[PDB]
Order: sequence, then structure tokens, then C-alpha cells
Amino acid sequence: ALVARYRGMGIMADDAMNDKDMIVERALDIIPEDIRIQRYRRMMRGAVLAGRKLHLPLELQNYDPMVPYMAPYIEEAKFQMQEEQELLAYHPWDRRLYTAGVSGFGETSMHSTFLTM
Amino acid sequence: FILIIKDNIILYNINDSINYLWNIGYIIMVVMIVQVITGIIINLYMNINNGYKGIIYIIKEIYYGYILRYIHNNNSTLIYVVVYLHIIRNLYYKTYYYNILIWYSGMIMLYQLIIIGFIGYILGWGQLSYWGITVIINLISGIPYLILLISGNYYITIVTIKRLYIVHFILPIILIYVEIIHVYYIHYLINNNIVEYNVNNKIIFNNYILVKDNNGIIFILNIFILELNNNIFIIADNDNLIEINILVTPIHIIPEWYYLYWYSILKLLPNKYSGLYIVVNSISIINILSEYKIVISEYKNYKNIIWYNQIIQYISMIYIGIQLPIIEYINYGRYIIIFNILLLIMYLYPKKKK
Amino acid sequence: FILIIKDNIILYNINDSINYLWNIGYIIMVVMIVQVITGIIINLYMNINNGYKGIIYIIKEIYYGYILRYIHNNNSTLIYVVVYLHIIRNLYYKTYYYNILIWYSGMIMLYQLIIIGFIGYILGWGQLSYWGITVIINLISGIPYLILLISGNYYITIVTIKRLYIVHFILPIILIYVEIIHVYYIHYLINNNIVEYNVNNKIIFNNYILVKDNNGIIFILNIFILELNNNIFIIADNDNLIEINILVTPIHIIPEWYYLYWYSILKLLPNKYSGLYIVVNSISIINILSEYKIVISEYKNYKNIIWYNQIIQYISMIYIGIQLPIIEYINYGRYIIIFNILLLIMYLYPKKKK
Amino acid sequence: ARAYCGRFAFMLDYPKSYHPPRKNEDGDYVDPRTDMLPKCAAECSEWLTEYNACVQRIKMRTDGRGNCQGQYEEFAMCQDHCIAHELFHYLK
Amino acid sequence: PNTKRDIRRLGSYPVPPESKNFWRGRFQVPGGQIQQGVSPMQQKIFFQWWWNLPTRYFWRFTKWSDFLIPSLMWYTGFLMCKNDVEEGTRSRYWY
Amino acid sequence: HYFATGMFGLIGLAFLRGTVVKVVHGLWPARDAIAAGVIEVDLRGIQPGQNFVVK
Amino acid sequence: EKDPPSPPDWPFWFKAFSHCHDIPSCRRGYEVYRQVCATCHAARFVCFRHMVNTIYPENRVKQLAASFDYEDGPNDRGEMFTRPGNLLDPFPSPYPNEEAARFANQGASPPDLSQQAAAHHGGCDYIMSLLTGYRDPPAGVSLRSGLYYNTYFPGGAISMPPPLNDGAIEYEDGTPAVASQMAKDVSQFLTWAQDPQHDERKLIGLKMSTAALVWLFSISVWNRHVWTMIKTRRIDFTKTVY
Amino acid sequence: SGFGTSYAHDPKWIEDWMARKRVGVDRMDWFFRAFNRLRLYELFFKSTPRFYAFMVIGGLLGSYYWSRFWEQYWIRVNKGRLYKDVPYVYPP
Ligand code: HEC
Ligand code: HEM
Ligand code: HEM
Ligand code: HEM
Ligand code: HEM
Ligand SMILES: COC1=C(OC)C(=O)C(CC=C(C)C)=C(C)C1=O
Repeated sequence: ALVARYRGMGIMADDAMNDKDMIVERALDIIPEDIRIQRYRRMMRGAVLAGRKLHLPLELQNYDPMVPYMAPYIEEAKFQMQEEQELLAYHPWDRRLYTAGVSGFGETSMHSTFLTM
Repeated sequence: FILIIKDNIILYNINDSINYLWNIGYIIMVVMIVQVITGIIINLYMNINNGYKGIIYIIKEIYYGYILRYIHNNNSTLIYVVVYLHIIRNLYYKTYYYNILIWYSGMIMLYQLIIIGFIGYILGWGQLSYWGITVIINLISGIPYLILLISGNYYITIVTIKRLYIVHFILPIILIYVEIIHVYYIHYLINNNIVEYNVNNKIIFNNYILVKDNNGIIFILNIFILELNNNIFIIADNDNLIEINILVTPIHIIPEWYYLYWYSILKLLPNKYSGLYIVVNSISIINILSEYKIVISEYKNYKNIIWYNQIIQYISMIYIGIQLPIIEYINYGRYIIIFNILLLIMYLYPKKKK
Repeated sequence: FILIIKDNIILYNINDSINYLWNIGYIIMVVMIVQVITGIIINLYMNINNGYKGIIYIIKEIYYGYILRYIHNNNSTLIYVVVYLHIIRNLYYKTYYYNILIWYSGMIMLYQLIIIGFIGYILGWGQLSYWGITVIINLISGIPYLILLISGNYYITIVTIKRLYIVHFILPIILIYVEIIHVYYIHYLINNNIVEYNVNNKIIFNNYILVKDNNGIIFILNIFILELNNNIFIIADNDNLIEINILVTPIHIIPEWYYLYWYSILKLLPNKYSGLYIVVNSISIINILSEYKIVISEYKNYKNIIWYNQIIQYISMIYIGIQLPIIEYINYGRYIIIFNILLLIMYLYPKKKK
Repeated sequence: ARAYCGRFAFMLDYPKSYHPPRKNEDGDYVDPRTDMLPKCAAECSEWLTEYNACVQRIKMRTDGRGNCQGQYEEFAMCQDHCIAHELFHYLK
Repeated sequence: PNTKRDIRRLGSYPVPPESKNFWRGRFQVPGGQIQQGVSPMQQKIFFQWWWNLPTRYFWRFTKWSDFLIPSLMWYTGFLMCKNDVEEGTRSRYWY
Repeated sequence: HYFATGMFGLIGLAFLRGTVVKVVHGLWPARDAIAAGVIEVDLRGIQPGQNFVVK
Repeated sequence: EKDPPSPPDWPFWFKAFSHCHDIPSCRRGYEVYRQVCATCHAARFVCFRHMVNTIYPENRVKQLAASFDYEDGPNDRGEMFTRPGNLLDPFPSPYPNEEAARFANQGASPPDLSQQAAAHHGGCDYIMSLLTGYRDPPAGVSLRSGLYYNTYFPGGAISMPPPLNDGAIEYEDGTPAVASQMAKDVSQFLTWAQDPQHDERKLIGLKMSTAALVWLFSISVWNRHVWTMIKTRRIDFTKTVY
Repeated sequence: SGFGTSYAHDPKWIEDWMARKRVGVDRMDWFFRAFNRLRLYELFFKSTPRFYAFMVIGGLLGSYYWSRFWEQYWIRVNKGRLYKDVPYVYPP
């Protein structure tokens, strides 16, 4: 069923990954443009078809959706994150709280919590 | 605030691929406002002195008072339908995996709603509400002296009503504040789509999503108007129109339909506290269903077989609650509770590698 | 909201040259919160069906109920004292010339307060309260049929109490919202100083101004605690402890001390509507006292002779209101009203050049 | 909270005509329901046989225990459903 | 908001205060796109609902058929319980 | 198109008027209060010199 | 055990969406209540003025109320007197307190019939079924003096004597007075008494429901219009079609 | 065919259905031409104040006559069963 759903959307399995996951985001930073361009077009077509309650024509459905094209970059991203974790986040650091638009409890983006509005 | 409104209503971008199940939330907000307004207006003609006669005086003497009385009762049923359907949706599309903050804010409103409703039916001074608060207050009978502090007497009396009424008046306004915290996280943490990924297909809200959201709300209004004026569905038990007699026990001390899933839990388990505790589990375990997972996936858009069996478990437990405490229903209901735990365990457990 | 709090409380800079007359506003905000809390708590034990017997049951049966009853009555007196003193200050330093937006926001709260206090008096359900509302409501007796819509009957009954009570419960929460709009303009439009110009002498609020503002509030608390427990000053008329009798008219139908200025205006002018209209003038003309001026000056830190005669006019009118309607007091009071019009014209008029 | 559940009139089979109640030899009108009792009992014969069987089984018991209320309530509910479908046609 | 690469803006013009959420949902379009459309005032506005009607309901019923087996097991249990309750009541009481 | 958007406004405004007007109407003296308020007194049967009391 | 037998679904006129309370039946129902049910029950929350211009003309309601004697007071001497009834009086109550009533019905309390048409599962159907549901006791069931069997009362044994007997009253309109008629009529009247605003609710509901349908069609055309812009767009990447 | 499986595909009749695009056909244009001859756009809709006046005035008159129509509908369905339709005969 999963293979059929991917084929109907015209997308690959790795396209389905949500970039709200931080490993996926860090991998998508370093994918080559050729992979990136085709990944966007497939995801765009999938959302159009899903929104309009349509399915990809069968003429275009004869492909293997489980090709792991993101694997090299997922592994690189995990390696980069593990280094940062081990070399820069080995202790619960103390910082001045609610200053510069950040809670001081660790997040790095300003105005990214309710109490930091 | 006009710029805030423009940023959150007029220039707010949402994916164009969302279904009508993404309109449920708009309906909750609108029906919630209606319940506050009608409540404040009813209180203009009734207070806590004697609700039984007060409800009679509203429906018979006040001009168009019947509208206020039946809207406030039926719109509660509606609030709980839309909320419970909003949760079923969020479970199906697993909208708690990456937007847990939104899920947490919602659960807070669910907790508040469960207290607002219970106490409103004692304001009617009816038999089934008198004897249903007398049976739920006696679940905290273990904590020493706490029942007396809450009740204000050794038996439920006008004193108990005068205080719960203030909680019923004020707690809804706080709920509206938590609704802002909820819409705040939704707007920052972008909404989930019918597709698992994120796509550049967003369109402004006022010109498109609000027109569609109104088509939805007007559809529900047609149906709610029919119930409001013709009682097509029995959503209020008739035994709440019997004057309170503290000597005679009602034929059946059951809650309203939207507390029958936690009433059954309490009538099925053999120890009173075990029941209370399994009612905590139901409202608490559902807040950690993605915490122990370890794979880069949101478990979304599969066949959702586990989800279907959970939604049916809820419906089946509500049925057992309507039924009297017959032994055969108790045995079958205990199996349904065991099954819920196993289904919940399946959501919680991470997977080993072949 | 923590960053908002830090921007408006911890890193908020205020001039170091301000007096203790710049602490009055802090006190209003604190005493206002106390009046809401005590009101909600009193509501837990009060039955608005008979508030005469309800107040007795609070002071005699509820544990420490006397504290709640007397705080809620005396803290009202306190609210009006601090507010009226906050206006006197704003007039003396002419803090409406460049900060009119702050003045407008404050006046809105003054209007709301005037309605809250009056209706709260009627919830006491005593002789004075009943006859007082029966007299005020009959000022809008000209607008056809509107008395009936407000009262809900041909005479004041519990029907009227049940509706005004909702206005008394809800209107204070709106006042708190307008307080935010007020503090918003104050923080944007910087506060005025004891000196007419703007100087680089500002210091943070939490470390300095809040310590001083608390010394002020604790000073007032010492005095308010003495009144709260020993009634050093008669701030509540005794005739509100007489059971209502529609047949007998009270010895004197007067409002609380903080409504005596407008009561006198209405008892002095010979036409009922003229009196109502001169009350409107009092609470409206003071909002345009700098609009017609044309000089580059704020008319500040002069001898303020016109101001002194205005503050005394207020006190003298309150005296005439206490006094029975002796003809002599009416003639003298009409002169005081003519004098007030003249003093207010002095503020309004721009000056020609020699 | 309310006496009835609303329905479309096409779902509410209201009598389309009125047949006056029969008059007795004495001249007193006979209750339409009493006349409908035998006919509706026949329509519920299956439950009536169950009840009649119970009566004979409790008759044998040499102790004084035994009731047939359970089976009577099923027969009565059946006979009454039959009456509801045709009684108001004889009532004004 | 979207990924930090997606929300990174090419222009130096400041983000308008009323468009904060709008620009936190920006995407960096790779390779380009050619978007086209026609005003609804010059189009048939109800036809597409009819054109897509059969396929919409086919693909909906084929997915909802996944729950058939679950549904049947639950109804079998509902019938078993109902009958068990009735036989138990007739056994405890009902001479 | 503007007829359709306008009809949504036409019907909406009617529902709003009706809602607001009926809410304010509930503040009018109630049916029981109106009945007691106005009292018709039958003068038939009184005799000259008789005094009666009506609450 | 099982819950009390469910009442049959009677075809009352007012059950349809666009139907009213049949005033002719409600009038007969008042007669049945006044001459049969009132001896033991009270309708505290039903007032005579509720029937004016709705069930009976104003003069007729005056005559009905004046037939009863109420206890009003005090007089100028602090004493209680008895006066004829008025349009502002509640329906008369047979017993002064619940303890007096219980003492006159073998300890059983005749419930107030003001909201009884909606206080039992089945609603109006429960009243019709109960009044016509008296039967000879089931075999093996023996009832003491003053206890009667009824299939719809919880338990089967009710302390109310069978109240409706043929010829008990004569209807003013001439309708044949049979037990089933009186039942159908008193059930109708008690249903009206519960919610006298039933007809206003349903006439205003009719105008709201029909209007809401027209409203649905307007918002639907609007929704279909604006979303055409979105649902017919064409995004191309390596292609171009005009 | 293939309904209920991973091989599910649109049947031939669903595919023929989607092959009928109706391009160039407009069978409902007559209604729009006729509606445009009422000049509602040039008179009311185009100007915002006049559009507001159409919604207000049209909602005032529409609400009244809608009520009038459904009142007559009710008076007819319930003929003979309304208080006004059955004057009461006082007992002698
Ligand atoms: C006139 C036709 C009526 C109607 C419409 C009703 N009654 Fe009676 N009733 C009596 C007593 C003693 C009781 C209580 C008995 C107990 O339940 O043990 C009742 C009860 C009722 C009910 C309520 C049934 C319920 O389940 O509680 C209703 C709806 C009802 N009655 C209707 C006694 C009497 C009389 C005493 C002789 C008479 C006469 C009537 N009832 C007449 C009527
Ligand atoms: C007072 C009840 C509540 C109201 C007012 C409400 C309101 C809304 C609104 C308006 C939306 C955005 C629109 C939508 O996508 O439908 C939404 C989203 C959401 N709500 Fe609620 N909600 C409530 C109850 C709850 C509860 C109890 C939960 C948790 C069990 C919850 C969890 C969520 C989640 C996860 C989302 C995001 C869905 C997605 O990802 O888009 N809500 N809610
Ligand atoms: C989350 C919002 C609310 C819900 C879910 C809720 C729920 C309900 C419920 C279920 C009833 C019982 C109705 C009946 O008797 O059958 C009730 C009664 C009541 N409610 Fe609310 N309510 C809400 C908010 C409010 C508010 C804000 C007020 C106003 C102060 C209010 C005022 C009343 C009053 C006076 C009653 C008693 C009258 C009645 O029985 O209808 N309610 N409420
Ligand atoms: C601007 C804030 C408020 C002021 C100025 C105000 C004023 C007063 C006044 C003057 C009284 C009469 C006291 C006496 O009888 O002598 C009163 C009574 C009362 N107020 Fe308030 N009030 C405020 C807000 C509130 C709030 C928020 C509540 C809670 C819902 C409340 C609840 C009550 C109650 C129950 C009474 C009657 C009991 C009493 O007589 O003490 N008030 N109020
Ligand atoms: C509910 C009553 C009100 C409260 C809570 C309140 C609160 C405050 C606060 C906290 C301040 C800033 C601190 C201060 O300088 O003292 C202030 C300033 C001010 N208020 Fe109010 N106020 C109220 C009533 C009023 C009224 C009725 C007026 C107008 C007649 C008014 C006009 C002003 C003005 C002009 C200022 C600025 C004073 C200066 O320039 O610094 N306020 N108020
Ligand atoms: C009468 O009202 C109610 C009950 O009566 C039995 C409930 O069981 C319940 C459920 C209670 C718990 C403790 C889960 C609620 C909330 C209720 O409203």
C-alpha cells in the first residue's frame, strides 16, 4: 500500500521526510542542486495531485520509489550533529535568562517560544 | 492590534491541499464564543437560588428565552462533538509528532472543558445532576476533609452551587486565553498538511480558507438549527427535569453523553481509585505517544489500523456506559480496556532492527 | 510575555525627579486587583436573591467573612480616593497638554468605574440603595419605554438585581483591559516630570521606582488597615442596613460620598435634565482643556490659582450634597456652579496679544 | 429535556382518516384499544406462548417461588407496539 | 517557520510587520517554476467538482475498505456481548 | 458573483438583526411581570361610600 | 436487570417538523387533568394566564380560576383569608405539603405533572403508554391492596389506581369519552404545559432552517468561485502551454 | 478494477468520464445574460455604499416576506388544529 501511495503521488520515499526533523534539515542543506531540483518538482506535483484528489497517470508510475537517494547526506548530517553534541553540548550550560530575544535555556532563534514572544 | 490581525488573518499563508477536517478548529472557536455569550445572557434572568424554577421561568416567561436555554444546552453537545472530532483528526494525521506544543496547548483546553461541563448541569438543580456530583465528589473521599471543603457542607446543597457557579462563569474566559496560546503556536509552528512533507503551495487565509471555513460552519449550522428547534437527536437526558429528592435514587445515575467514556471506566474497574487512575491514564498517556520513537518518520499516511481500533474503542465504551451495570457488559468492557492499553503500547514502543 | 515584562518593568526608564504623587497610579492598579479578587471570593457565599440577608450570612457564618465584606466596601472608597487624587494631580501638573491620549484612556476607565460602583451599592439590597436607583433611573424617564427595559419591571425588583449584577461582574474585567491600553500609552508617550522640560535623568523601574512605590503603598495600607478594622472614618452610610420598604421613603436618599458631587449638581439645578446635562459637562469638558490654546507653553508650574479654586469647588459641592435641601444651600450651591463654569472657561480660552 | 424527537411528517404515520368507536348494545362507546387487544395478542403469539409456558412451569413448582413477569413484559411491549400503529385512527 | 535556508531572504528590504508570518513560510524555489492561472470570473466554477466526482469517491472507498476486517471483528464482538447479556439476565432471573 | 456574496451578506445581516433584537427583547418586563403590572379593576358591584384596596 | 420497558412511538400530530400542538386536544386534556389527575397531582409551575389566548379565551380562563379557592394574605389584621382564583394564580394543589400527600397515597408521592411529559424516557409517549398500560398482574406476581400492575412503570407495581375509566367525564365538544381518548388528550395537554412556547419555537425554527439552506447555497457558490483560481492553476518546469 | 487492493486503478468508465472536458461548451450562459439585464451590478453592487444598502434593505424586506410565506405555510398545514381555527363553545 505504501508503494502504491508513493507511486500515485509520483514521489520517492525519501521525499516524504518532513524537514521539521533537524537531521533532515541539516541534510537538505548539503544536497546537490540536481537532486534538489528534482526533489522539489516531485513534491510539488505530489501536493497538487493530493489536493485536487487526483493520481499520477499510470504511464508514469513504473519506477522504484524506495531508492535511498538521501542516504549519503543523512549520514553526513548525523556525523556533523554528533560532533557538535559531543564537543559543544556535553553539559547543561548556564546563561543569562530571557535576554537578546532568547530564553537562555538553549534555543538559538529569537522569538521562538511563547514566553519569548 | 489591527496589524496583528492582518498578520494572522489577512496575510496568513496556509497550504492549499488541506481537507475540511482542517476547518473543525474554526468551528470550535465560533461555537465557543456562542456558548459564552448565551451563558452570560441566561445569567441575566437566572442565578443560583433555584435553577429548577429558574429554567422554567426562562422558557415560559422570558421572551425568546427558550432559544437561549436550548442553544446553551445543545451548543455544549456541539462543542464536545467538534472537540472530540478535532482530536480524532489529530490522531489520524499524527499532528502531535512535530507540533507537540500545539498538542499540549490543546490538551490544557480539554482539561478545562471537562470541568466547565460537569458543573453546568448542577446549575439546573435536577435529580440526575444532584446525584451525579454526589457520586463524583465521593471519589476524592480518600483525601481527608477535601470533600467538605469543596462541598461546603456534609451534603450537596445551595452552598455547593453558589461556588461551582463562579468556576463555571470564570473558567471559560481563561479557556479563551489558552485558545490564543494555541493559535500562537499554530501560526509559528506551521500547520501540518495532508501530505507528510512540506510544500510551497500556500495561499492567504481571508480570501480562500475563510470562505471555505464558513461553508463548513454554515453546513453545521443547518444541522444544529434542526436539533435546536426539533430535537432530532436525544442529547439531553430527561431525568434532569425531575425535582431533587435526596431520599430517592434516580433510575440511573449516568452523566451526559460526553462523559460516558470515563463513566464506564469508573464503573468497570473493581477498585474506585483504580478507576479514577485509569481515567487519568486516558487523558495523560495520549500526550507522550511519539516521545519514545527513534526513526526519522512520523508514522503518517499508513493504513492507520491502530487508529481505527482506538476510535471504535471510544465509541464502544460510551455504549457500555449507557447500559446498566449488568455483569456481562462489565466483563466485555474490561476486555475493551485491556485492548486499549495494548493499542496504546503499540503507539508508544520503538522498533528494533531485523 | 516575559520579554514584554522585562521591557515594561525591569528595563523601563523613568525620570529620577518624580514625587510620590507619581505613585498614585501604582496604588490604583494594586487596589483594583484586590477589589476584583475580593468580589469574586465574596460571590462564592452571596445569594443575589436577597443581598440584605446574604451580607448578614457572610459576616456571621463564613469564617473570616467579615474581612471580605469590609475590604470590598472599604477598598471601593479607597479606589475612588486614589483615582480622584490621581486626577487632581494630573490637573495640577497639566499632564493632559501633551499626553492627551493617556488622559483619554484614563477617562474611559473613570466612566466605567462610575457605573461599577453605583450598581455594586444596589447589590447590598438596603433602603438607601433601592431608593437611590429608583431616583436615578427616573432621570432617563423621558426616553420612552427605556426605564422598563433597564428595570425589567414597573418597579425595581430582584429582576433588576439579577441583570445589574452581571454588569458588576464583567465590567471590572474590561476596566483591567483598558488599564493595559493606559499603561501602553504611558510607556510610549513618556511620563511627565516635575519640571516642564525633558531631561536625561532616567533610572530603571524595578530597582528604584518600585521600591519607592511600595513604600507608598505600604504607607496607605497601614491607614487602610486601621479603617478596615476600626472604622476610623464613616465611609458607608448606615441607612443601607435597613430592610427595603417600598412604602416608606428614607430620611435622606443620598449616594456614597464619591457620588455626592454629581448628586448635588442634580439637586441644585431646577430642571431635571439640566442637572443631568451639567453632570455630562463635568465629565466631558475636562477632556478639552488644552485644545484651543495657541502658545508654545504648557501653562505648567505657575501658581495654579485656577486649579486650587477648582479642587475646592469639588469639596464644597460634596458638602452641599450631604446637607438636606435647605433653600439657603441651594442658592449658595448655584453660585458655586456658576463659578465652576467660569474657572473652566479660563482654562479653555486662548489669550490675545497686548 | 424534551417530550419528543422531531421527524419528517412522511416518517410520522399520522392517521389519514377517523373511524368512530363502535357503540355497545347498551349504547356506550367501546374503547378502541380493548377491541384491538385480541388482534394484537395474535400478532405477538410467539411471545405469548413463551409466557404461557412459564405459567405452567411455575405452576408445577411445589414451593411458592416463581414469577413470569419477564416474559409478560416482552409480550406486553409487543402487544403495545402493535396498538400504537393503529389506535389513534379511532381517536379524535 | 520553514528551514533556515528556505526562509533566508535574497532582498535587503525590511520585512513588513504585518507580513512576519508570511515571510517565515518562504521557500527557496530550486530550478524555477512557471505558474499560470485564470481568474474565476472567466472560468467554470462548478464543473471540476463534477469532473472529479467519480475518481474522488472511488479512491476514498478503496482506502476506507482497509477498515472492513477491523469493523467486522468489532461488530461480531458487539453481537456476542448483546446475546451474552440477554442470556445472562434470563438465567439469573426469568423462571 | 456579487449577488451571491451579497446574499451571504443579506441573510447574515437578517440573522444578526434577529439575534440582537431578540436578545434585547428579553430584557423587556417578563410575561408574568407585565400581567401583574397592569391591573384592570371592575367597578361593577361597588356601592357609594365603599372603599376597597388593590395591591 | 433491564431498564423499564420502553414506551411505544405514538403518532401525535405535533411530532412533525411543521406541525403544532392540536389545541382541540389540549382543551380536552385540561378537562381530563382538572377532573381526574388534579385530585392527587399538582401543576405548580402551570399558571392560568398561560392558557389565555392559547388554549381558552380570557373570560373562560377567569371562570375556571374563579372556581377554585386560594389562600392569600395577610389582611390588615395580619390574618390569612380565602379568595377566588385569578389569572395570575398557579393551578390548585390538592395537598398542602409533600408529607400530607404521601399520607393520602399509602406513602407514595404523586409527582408534580408540570414537567412530567419530558421527565421520563419516551417523553409524551411515556404518559400515553403508562395511562393505558395497566394490566392484570403477571403470573406469579401478587400485589397488595393499593398496588396495581403497569408494564411501563419501573418495577411493574404502581401505587396509582387506574385513573381512566370510560364515561368518567363528558367532553364539552362531544368527543366520545373512552379511556384511550382521555389518555391521548391528557398526554397532549401535559406536553403543552411542559413547554407552552413549543409552537413559537417551531415556527421560528422553520423560518431559520429554510433561510439557512439559502445561506448555504450562497457561501457555496462563493467558495466554488474563489477556489477555482487555485484548483485550476498550472505549474510547469520544463514545459510551457498557453 | 482492483478495488480494495494495492492494484486499485480507475475503471474504464471513470477514465472515460474524465476524458469529457466539455471544452468550449457553455450551456448555462443564458442564465447569466438574463441576470445581467437586471442591471443589479451597475445600480447596486459596483458601489460599496450601494452594495451595503442592497444587503440591508434587501435583508429587511427579505426577512419580512420570508416570515410571511412560512407563516402561511404553517397556517395551512395545521388547518383546523390551531386555536384561531377552532372558536371555543362555552358550556351552557
Ligand atoms: C390523570 C389522568 C393522571 C395523570 C396524567 C397521572 N396520574 Fe398519577 N400517580 C399517583 C401516585 C400515588 C403516583 C406515585 C406512585 C409511585 O410511583 O409509587 C402517581 C404517579 C404518576 C406519574 C409518575 C410515574 C413515575 O414513574 O413517577 C405520572 C406521570 C402520573 N401519575 C400521571 C396517583 C394518582 C391518583 C391518586 C388516586 C390519580 C387520580 C392520578 N394519579 C391521576 C393521574
Ligand atoms: C477548546 C478546544 C480547542 C480549540 C479551540 C482548538 C482550536 C484549533 C485550531 C483553530 C486549530 C488550527 C486549525 C486546524 O488545523 O483545525 C487547531 C490545531 C491543532 N489542535 Fe486544537 N483546538 C482545541 C482542542 C485541541 C485538543 C484537545 C488537542 C489535543 C488533543 C488539540 C491539538 C491540536 C493540534 C495538534 C493541532 C495542529 C493540527 C495540525 O497540525 O494542523 N486541539 N486547534
Ligand atoms: C466552555 C464553555 C461552556 C460550556 C461547555 C458550558 C456548559 C454548560 C452546560 C452543559 C450546562 C447545562 C445545561 C443544562 O442545564 O442542560 C450549563 C449551564 C449553565 N451555564 Fe454554561 N457552559 C459554558 C460557559 C458558560 C459561561 C461563560 C457562562 C456565563 C457565566 C455560562 C452560564 C451558564 C448558566 C447560567 C447555566 C445554568 C442555566 C442552564 O441550565 O442552562 N456557561 N453550561
Ligand atoms: C472596579 C472594581 C469594583 C468596584 C469599584 C466595586 C464596587 C463595589 C461596591 C461599592 C459594592 C457595595 C459594597 C457594599 O455593599 O457596601 C460592591 C458589591 C459587590 N461586588 Fe463589587 N466592585 C468591583 C468589582 C467587583 C468584581 C470583579 C466582583 C466579582 C464578580 C464583585 C463582586 C461584588 C459582590 C458579590 C458584591 C455584593 C456583596 C457586597 O455587598 O459586598 N465586585 N462592589
Ligand atoms: C482605573 C483608574 C486608573 C488607573 C489604573 C491609572 C493608572 C495610571 C498609571 C499606572 C500611571 C503611570 C504612573 C503615574 O505616573 O502615576 C498613570 C498615568 C496617567 N494617568 Fe492614569 N490611571 C487611572 C485613572 C486615570 C484617569 C481617570 C485619568 C484622566 C482624568 C488618568 C490620566 C492619566 C495621565 C494624564 C497620566 C500621565 C501622567 C504623567 O504625565 O505622568 N488616569 N495612570
Ligand atoms: C453527573 O456528571 C458526571 C458524572 O456522573 C457519573 C461522571 O461520571 C463524570 C466523569 C467523572 C470522572 C471522575 C471521570 C463526569 C465528568 C460528569 O459530568
